[PDB]
Amino acid sequence: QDLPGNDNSTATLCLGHHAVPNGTLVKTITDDQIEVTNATELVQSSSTGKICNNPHRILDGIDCTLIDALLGDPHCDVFQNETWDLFVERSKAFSNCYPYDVPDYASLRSLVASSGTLEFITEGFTWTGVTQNGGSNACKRGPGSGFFSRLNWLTKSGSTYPVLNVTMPNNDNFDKLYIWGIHHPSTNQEQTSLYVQASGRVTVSTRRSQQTIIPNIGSRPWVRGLSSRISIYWTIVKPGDVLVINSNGNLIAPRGYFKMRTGKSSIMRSDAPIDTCISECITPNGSIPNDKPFQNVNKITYGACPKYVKQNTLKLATGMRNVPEKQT
Amino acid sequence: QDLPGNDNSTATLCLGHHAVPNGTLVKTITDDQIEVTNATELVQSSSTGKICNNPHRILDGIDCTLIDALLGDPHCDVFQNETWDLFVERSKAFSNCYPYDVPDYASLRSLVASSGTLEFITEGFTWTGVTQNGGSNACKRGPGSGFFSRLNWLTKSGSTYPVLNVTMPNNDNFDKLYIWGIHHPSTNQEQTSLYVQASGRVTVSTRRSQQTIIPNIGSRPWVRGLSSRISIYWTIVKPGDVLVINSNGNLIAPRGYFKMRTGKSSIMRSDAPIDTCISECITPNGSIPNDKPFQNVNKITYGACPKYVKQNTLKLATGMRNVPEKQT
Amino acid sequence: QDLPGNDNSTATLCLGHHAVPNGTLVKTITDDQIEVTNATELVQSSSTGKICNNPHRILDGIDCTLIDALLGDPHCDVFQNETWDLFVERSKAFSNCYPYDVPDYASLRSLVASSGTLEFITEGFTWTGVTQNGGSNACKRGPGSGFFSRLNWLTKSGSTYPVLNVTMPNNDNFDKLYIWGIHHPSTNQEQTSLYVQASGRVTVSTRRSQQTIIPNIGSRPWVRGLSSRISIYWTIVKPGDVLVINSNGNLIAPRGYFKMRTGKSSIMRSDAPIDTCISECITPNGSIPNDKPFQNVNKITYGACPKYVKQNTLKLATGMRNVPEKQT
Amino acid sequence: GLFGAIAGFIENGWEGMIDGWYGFRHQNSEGTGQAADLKSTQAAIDQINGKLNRVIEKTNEKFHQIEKEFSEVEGRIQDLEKYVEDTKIDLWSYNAELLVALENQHTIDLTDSEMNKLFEKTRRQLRENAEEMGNGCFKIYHKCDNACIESIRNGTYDHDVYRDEALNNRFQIKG
Amino acid sequence: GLFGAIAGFIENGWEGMIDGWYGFRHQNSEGTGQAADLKSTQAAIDQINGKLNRVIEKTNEKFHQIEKEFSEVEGRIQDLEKYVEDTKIDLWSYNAELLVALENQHTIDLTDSEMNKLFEKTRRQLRENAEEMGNGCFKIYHKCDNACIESIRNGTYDHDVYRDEALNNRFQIKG
Amino acid sequence: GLFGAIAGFIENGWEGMIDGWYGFRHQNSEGTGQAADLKSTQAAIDQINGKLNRVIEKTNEKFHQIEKEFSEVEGRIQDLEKYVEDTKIDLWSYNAELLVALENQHTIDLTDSEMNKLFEKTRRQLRENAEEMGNGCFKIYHKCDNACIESIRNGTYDHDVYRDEALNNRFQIKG
Ligand SMILES: *[C@@H]1O[C@H](CO)[C@@H](O[C@@H]2O[C@H](CO)[C@@H](O[C@@H]3O[C@H](CO)[C@@H](O)[C@H](O)[C@@H]3O)[C@H](O)[C@H]2NC(C)=O)[C@H](O)[C@H]1NC(C)=O
Ligand SMILES: *[C@@H]1O[C@H](CO)[C@@H](O[C@@H]2O[C@H](CO)[C@@H](O[C@@H]3O[C@H](CO)[C@@H](O)[C@H](O)[C@@H]3O)[C@H](O)[C@H]2NC(C)=O)[C@H](O)[C@H]1NC(C)=O
Ligand SMILES: *[C@@H]1O[C@H](CO)[C@@H](O[C@@H]2O[C@H](CO)[C@@H](O[C@@H]3O[C@H](CO)[C@@H](O)[C@H](O)[C@@H]3O)[C@H](O)[C@H]2NC(C)=O)[C@H](O)[C@H]1NC(C)=O
Ligand SMILES: CO[C@]1(C(=O)O)C[C@H](O)[C@@H](NC(C)=O)[C@H]([C@H](O)[C@H](O)CO)O1
Ligand SMILES: CO[C@]1(C(=O)O)C[C@H](O)[C@@H](NC(C)=O)[C@H]([C@H](O)[C@H](O)CO)O1
Ligand SMILES: CO[C@]1(C(=O)O)C[C@H](O)[C@@H](NC(C)=O)[C@H]([C@H](O)[C@H](O)CO)O1
Ligand SMILES: CO[C@]1(C(=O)O)C[C@H](O)[C@@H](NC(C)=O)[C@H]([C@H](O)[C@H](O)CO)O1
Ligand SMILES: CO[C@]1(C(=O)O)C[C@H](O)[C@@H](NC(C)=O)[C@H]([C@H](O)[C@H](O)CO)O1
Ligand SMILES: CO[C@]1(C(=O)O)C[C@H](O)[C@@H](NC(C)=O)[C@H]([C@H](O)[C@H](O)CO)O1
Ligand SMILES: *[C@@H]1O[C@H](CO)[C@@H](O)[C@H](O)[C@H]1NC(C)=O
Ligand SMILES: *[C@@H]1O[C@H](CO)[C@@H](O)[C@H](O)[C@H]1NC(C)=O
Ligand SMILES: *[C@@H]1O[C@H](CO)[C@@H](O)[C@H](O)[C@H]1NC(C)=O
Ligand SMILES: *[C@@H]1O[C@H](CO)[C@@H](O)[C@H](O)[C@H]1NC(C)=O
Ligand SMILES: *[C@@H]1O[C@H](CO)[C@@H](O)[C@H](O)[C@H]1NC(C)=O
Ligand SMILES: *[C@@H]1O[C@H](CO)[C@@H](O)[C@H](O)[C@H]1NC(C)=O
Ligand SMILES: *[C@@H]1O[C@H](CO)[C@@H](O)[C@H](O)[C@H]1NC(C)=O
Ligand SMILES: *[C@@H]1O[C@H](CO)[C@@H](O)[C@H](O)[C@H]1NC(C)=O
Ligand SMILES: *[C@@H]1O[C@H](CO)[C@@H](O)[C@H](O)[C@H]1NC(C)=O
Ligand SMILES: *[C@@H]1O[C@H](CO)[C@@H](O)[C@H](O)[C@H]1NC(C)=O
Ligand SMILES: *[C@@H]1O[C@H](CO)[C@@H](O)[C@H](O)[C@H]1NC(C)=O
Ligand SMILES: *[C@@H]1O[C@H](CO)[C@@H](O)[C@H](O)[C@H]1NC(C)=O
Repeated sequence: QDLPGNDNSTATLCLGHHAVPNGTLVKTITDDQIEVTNATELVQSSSTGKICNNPHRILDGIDCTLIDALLGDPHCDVFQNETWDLFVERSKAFSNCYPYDVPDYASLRSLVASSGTLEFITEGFTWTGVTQNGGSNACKRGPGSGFFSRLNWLTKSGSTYPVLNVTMPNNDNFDKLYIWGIHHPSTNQEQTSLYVQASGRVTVSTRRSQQTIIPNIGSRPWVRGLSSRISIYWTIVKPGDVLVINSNGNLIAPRGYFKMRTGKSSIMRSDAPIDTCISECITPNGSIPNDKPFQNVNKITYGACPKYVKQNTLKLATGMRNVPEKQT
Repeated sequence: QDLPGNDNSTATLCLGHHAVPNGTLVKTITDDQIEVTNATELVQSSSTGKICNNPHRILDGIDCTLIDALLGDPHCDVFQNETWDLFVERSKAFSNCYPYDVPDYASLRSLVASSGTLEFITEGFTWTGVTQNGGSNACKRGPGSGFFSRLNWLTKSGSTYPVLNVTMPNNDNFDKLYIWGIHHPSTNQEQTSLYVQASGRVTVSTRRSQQTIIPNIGSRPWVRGLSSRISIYWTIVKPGDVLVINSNGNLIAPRGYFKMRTGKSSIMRSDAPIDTCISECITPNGSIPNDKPFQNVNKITYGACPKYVKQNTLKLATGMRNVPEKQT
Repeated sequence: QDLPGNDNSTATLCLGHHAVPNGTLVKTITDDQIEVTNATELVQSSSTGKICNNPHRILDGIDCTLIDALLGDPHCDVFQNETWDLFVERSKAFSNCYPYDVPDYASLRSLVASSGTLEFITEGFTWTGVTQNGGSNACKRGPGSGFFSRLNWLTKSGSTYPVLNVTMPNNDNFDKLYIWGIHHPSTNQEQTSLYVQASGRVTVSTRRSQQTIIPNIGSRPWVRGLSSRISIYWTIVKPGDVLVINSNGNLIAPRGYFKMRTGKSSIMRSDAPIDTCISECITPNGSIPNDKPFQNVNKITYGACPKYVKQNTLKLATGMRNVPEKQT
Repeated sequence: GLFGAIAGFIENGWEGMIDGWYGFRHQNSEGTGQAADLKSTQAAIDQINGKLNRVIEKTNEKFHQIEKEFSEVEGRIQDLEKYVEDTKIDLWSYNAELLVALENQHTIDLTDSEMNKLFEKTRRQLRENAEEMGNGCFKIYHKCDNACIESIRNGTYDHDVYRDEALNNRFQIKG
Repeated sequence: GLFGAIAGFIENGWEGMIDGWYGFRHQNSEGTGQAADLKSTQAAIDQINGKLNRVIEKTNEKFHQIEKEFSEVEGRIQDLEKYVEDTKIDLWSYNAELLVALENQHTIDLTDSEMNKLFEKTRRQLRENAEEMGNGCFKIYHKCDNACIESIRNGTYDHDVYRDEALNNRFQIKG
Repeated sequence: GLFGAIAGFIENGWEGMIDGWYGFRHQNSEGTGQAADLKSTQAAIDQINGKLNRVIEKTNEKFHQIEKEFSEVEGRIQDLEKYVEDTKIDLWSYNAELLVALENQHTIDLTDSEMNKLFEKTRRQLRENAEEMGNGCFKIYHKCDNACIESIRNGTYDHDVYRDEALNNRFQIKG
């Protein structure tokens, strides 16, 4: 074939792989620190500190909780008919109207918070034989006395409080949320002065349900000059059903209905600053990037967020084992 | 050996593996579509559309909810003492007797639904001084007025409704569920006509517990000619304990006890047809085969069922990688 | 080069691995019984049968439930101001004082159980116009009549029970838990004999909340000679808030406050013997060693315990496959 | 996959092989022939069935559970009912998705392994009489008729019988 | 397992080897002997301990939790309490069962790997002086006394020292 | 790892190789040289990206959930709310921790595999012309200039061209 290759020598070929001077330690099935060429972090552990105002509709509650925005505390009149994807409540919020309590505050806050709208429709209730629009100096609206914008305090007319028995049909094709309440007097004297009967009673019903609440007289702690209280209740009325309000004293009546919807709204307690940026994931600590699969910033989240994990770092190896050639 | 074994030929032997013209794509740790020879589906995604009536005992509620079957709506008298592994409630069910409400409907439905029996024992309660067996035209039993078969409406006798104070010992070795209730009149007039006292009261107690409910007068929405309502309550009496019913007006009294048991019974809302076949897993969409480990038919299941998963397909490779030799 | 000199021969070197005569079967991805050289158990399935009294502070309730220790049943006076990491309640515990019921027994037991202290501070409430320290023969303290050590039964003085309206400020920097209650008479006669008014009323409030409970007259089952009952309620008062107790009859008044704390305390129902040993994990079946990662002893645990698993054995292979010389 | 035989040094599969998963094609004195290897075919099949059977192991049964569909709005307790179920479903869904990923990845490396094991096993048996052409075929340096090819296949080939013929053919030549 | 040495080309284990997990048996003109290989024994042992220690890593501690045993029938809230716990237990049970499956499968392939690595390492060291008999034994084609066998075992064998002796014995013969 | 090439028979990596993950260093008649192998570098990189992309697959989105922070003490319902979340967090934390362990273990065996595959591939191609020095280097028994080293690297080396030269150099010698 070929002729005399006078020289017959050899060659050496060595296969091998890279190594890096630096390198990163990662956990394994068999080791918990083994050094690889490179790795990537899968736990997001820092927030920007600011709630980005985009893409969800953030409504800053300023110094209103959602329930005071709902009831219509004078200072919260700014939120009438407002809407949100996320309502942010602030630690600085305060109520500043008639002292009230809400038996299941936690469910009414939830229920409005995910409906996502404070859209109110006033309805033509006719209260015959009682004085409408009562107010208090603890709920100052402007210079004068006032009360919650969405409720109507009824007191006697002259020398009588009749048995009110009114009805409002749900003729539309959506559910109607009605907020109403009852006034708890401090003294039996107060009771008879305002509502004549020495024992009031409120019964609010639909074809499906009924609540009867009787007021409770007694002194509570002075709050804004008052020892009386009003407790708030709610009734959802389905399409085709009918609300019947029947009372004989102490009724704080509804002025109409909030309309309910179904969506992705929720509420979040946070003093983080809202800022202009687009971020999908919101944490009470501020928005965080959802590029990584897990996060350790907060177990409270809203939006497309990484799954909260107790670990603050988890490195995924993206390279071979680092076996360098120098000493250390 | 031989002698000069001269036949200098060679042979070629090639090892290899099969391949299929078709092939199936499956997900991997490193790829999400890699083609293998064959795979098998692990998500059950279709129902037969029919609830098989075997092996569990399906009781079709027809147009009765379980609570109306329990209380004894005339139209549901069919279910007296009935039993089930799964009670199916239908969207068409309707109540057709005295308008009632059950304060924790959801727990009473649960509690009866897993007891699995409507077995009722009538007990010898003696109501002295009141008229028994009241009925209403809204609960027509046959041509006449009627009421729930398992409850006993007591009204005045002549000019008096005494303080009823009766007792029933649990002397047997099982728990006794008692269903009782109270009648809420529409008018104070109605109250006094029926129960004489202007304010009734029902107190039902055991050595361990007590409930006192006072009725609530007022008009509710006209339902079957009525604005009155009755609310239903329940008391479980343990072996060795004792029931004491004490009332002074408005009591809808128990006629005895339902007996309680412990088993695998539950209830399911479904308009699926019951059919004759044997299937272990029931979904409101109908039975599904539990051969696969996961299912995407419905998160509501009863019986031996695959685990509900959001995925509708997950293919498990059952063959090597498909590397075709052309593809035909 | 190297010069053989004379010998001409070969050698045989065989590589191989150990095998053991015995061997253990373990589960795999592809097999569910494959035999390996050795394995280790990961499910802890046995208890010692005794609750070790170290390192947590076990308080044996002997024949007191935590609520009776809290209220001050005479027989439980042993526990006054006691503290615990784990309160153990025994099946033999019994109450032996005035028949009472607690509307949300389950939350009050929880709330005290994790506070972990029965530390009580007596406060200077002044009840003017009523007789203090009422007791009953059903709560014998020594030879005489008695009542719960931490509550104060008020009855009329002479011919009057005034409207009590007292207040106690939370001026300290911790929350105060107040336990109070109401007495439910058997007869209207009993009501007027003790509290003069034919209808009592208790309203306990803070700036944040209010409860008004009205008593309920009627006979309950004879328990320790009595058909009356008292129901227990609780009010936590935050630093800076104020308690106002206002009543007009039937009040069982607080003698001061329990102080609340936050820690690792909890309660456990167990008849296991407490013994002297150190064990971190406690199960109602007795302590168990937390060396293994999973346990099948009980789903109820307290302390550093393995995760409860339905499996009772899971063997982790710690050796190669066993391929023996003869058999197995 | 990990061993680099399938879709590796063995360029592609044989759609023609219908009688088994792994096997031999040969070209010899009497012509060309194909034949499935049933031992490795059974080895791969048994592991994939074992794996399969563990995954079809017992649907556990559940009876009365919690409500998962509601028609009225209730708030706190209903939000928790819904939240318990939704986090249960996402956890089981994560489980199903990771289970088939691990499983499938392993089935590809396992079947790759078996291919490579049959190759190694045949290599070892031919000893000094064949050379690897590097594409999964051996060049046998001696006359090997159909009975010879059948002894390599059924594992009874005696290399010694052909060692001098092979070593001559293979090396000596002219270098 | 994946490498096919254990319960593979190495027919079976040696119950007699009590001094290590992997090792050698030889028969030369001086005698026969056995000896464990401690490097691969330690390699397999260290990985299995590493694996073991990660699994015995911290039982987390929990204090006040929810009630999990009830004596009265309550309905809605008690059904949820029971359903939270039962779905927690099934999820942790699934986790324990999958964890030991993956783990065990890996421990068998890992120990198989080490067997095969010791084999490869010895193969490479003997260079042109030995042939693989295909059952995990090499045939050394030169006189190798007990010190020679010790040098293969302790990794200091110089193949060059015996290469001409071996190549002669191995090839030349008569073909 | 499982194949024993990386941190195995290949003693250590080359910090100097900046142009790829795997490669060749050679010394021939024309001098010394280094060069990355881009096919296996891309093979390892593509699998690690595939793996990476599956793990960064969709954060699911959740909107109204349950409260997870409370300021007053409530007892039964609040204990359950807290217990639902704490068991959810431990289950997701277990998942994250096991996922990176399995993943990382696999990435090390995978990159070990690719190293070994490139080695095997080069072995097969050199046929009877080179011997394995056992440290990942082959000794080529014939004159192989830079173009020759380039043909082994780009996979076009024809062993036949040098087989007699090599077989002579390799065996004959004097034994
Ligand atoms: C029932 O008892 C409570 C507690 O003792 C009484 O409440 C206290 O009533 C006084 C007089 O109205 C309140 O005085 C007010 O103090 C504020 C400063 O905080 C001052 O600005 C007002 O002008 C007034 O002086 C006091 O705050 C209030 N304390 C509490 C804790 O509520 C209540 O008056 C008693 N009711 C009856 C009918 O006896
Ligand atoms: C309190 O106010 C409510 C609401 O206005 C009154 O309810 C209504 O009462 C009338 C007269 O009984 C009911 O009329 C009947 O309706 C049925 C169906 O249309 C019809 O068949 C009868 O011929 C009659 O018209 C009406 O349905 C009912 N509406 C509602 C929503 O309940 C109630 O009577 C008032 N009560 C008192 C004591 O003032
Ligand atoms: C309302 O009805 C209940 C049930 O009939 C009456 O309860 C029972 O009352 C009697 C008389 O006080 C109790 O008797 C006592 O029992 C103890 C234990 O055996 C014994 O030492 C006494 O000598 C006497 O026999 C009986 O236990 C009690 N039973 C129950 C179940 O509570 C109640 O008295 C009635 N109340 C009125 C005002 O009519
Ligand atoms: C203290 O004086 C006031 C107040 O609140 O300013 C005056 C106010 O006009 C009056 N409003 C009505 C409708 O009567 C209100 C109630 O009497 C009191 O709130 C009952 O609790 O009391
Ligand atoms: C409207 O007439 C009826 C009715 O329902 O048919 C007549 C019926 O005999 C009567 N039953 C009794 C026991 O009194 C009932 C009640 O008075 C009414 O339901 C109170 O709500 O009213
Ligand atoms: C039955 O006699 C007693 C008792 O219990 O021993 C006498 C006891 O001194 C008396 N205590 C007071 C403060 O009045 C108590 C109540 O009247 C009764 O418990 C009301 O339920 O009744
Ligand atoms: C009475 O109100 C409720 C209840 O049980 O609390 C409300 C609940 O949202 C609704 N759920 C669904 C899916 O419709 C349910 C059924 O109507 C009822 O259980 C049929 O038995 O009724
Ligand atoms: C008062 O009723 C209850 C409660 O706590 O609500 C009912 C509950 O089913 C029961 N649980 C068990 C396991 O027995 C419990 C204990 O008896 C009590 O907590 C002992 O402290 O009592
Ligand atoms: C009214 O009491 C509660 C409630 O909602 O039931 C108690 C609850 O512990 C508290 N939670 C926190 C984190 O503060 C909450 C907020 O104050 C309120 O929701 C603000 O809207 O208030
Ligand atoms: C480390 O890995 C990440 C993810 O694969 C990649 O973006 C990064 O560039 C890698 N680092 C280097 C130096 O290649
Ligand atoms: C709120 O919206 C309703 C519906 O359009 C409207 O009629 C009402 O007047 C609005 N009120 C305010 C204050 O915006
Ligand atoms: C996020 O917020 C919580 C509560 O406000 C805090 O404890 C936590 O440490 C914060 N973490 C980060 C990364 O901001
Ligand atoms: C595909 O896999 C399933 C499960 O192993 C099996 O039943 C089916 O027969 C396989 N298909 C073929 C063509 O072998
Ligand atoms: C229901 O079963 C009980 C117990 O045997 C029986 O006494 C009762 O009469 C039965 N009633 C009906 C309607 O079946
Ligand atoms: C099952 O039923 C639910 C609700 O009825 C429906 O949304 C779902 O799509 C159905 N799925 C199948 C496979 O029938
Ligand atoms: C079996 O494994 C366990 C855990 O590795 C170990 O403690 C035990 O000693 C092993 N058994 C033997 C005989 O080595
Ligand atoms: C309980 O502790 C408080 C606080 O030191 C003390 O004042 C009180 O007297 C103690 N009572 C008993 C019975 O130990
Ligand atoms: C632990 O206790 C429970 C309930 O007391 C019992 O059913 C269980 O079998 C016991 N298990 C052990 C290992 O003691
Ligand atoms: C192997 O093949 C040869 C030729 O067909 C035959 O003689 C021999 O007996 C076969 N052995 C087995 C075990 O099939
Ligand atoms: C290897 O074995 C030979 C013969 O026993 C001995 O001379 C040599 O020093 C040994 N080397 C080591 C490192 O043990
Ligand atoms: C391989 O290398 C040789 C020498 O550089 C060259 O002639 C040949 O064309 C190369 N082939 C490829 C595909 O690069």
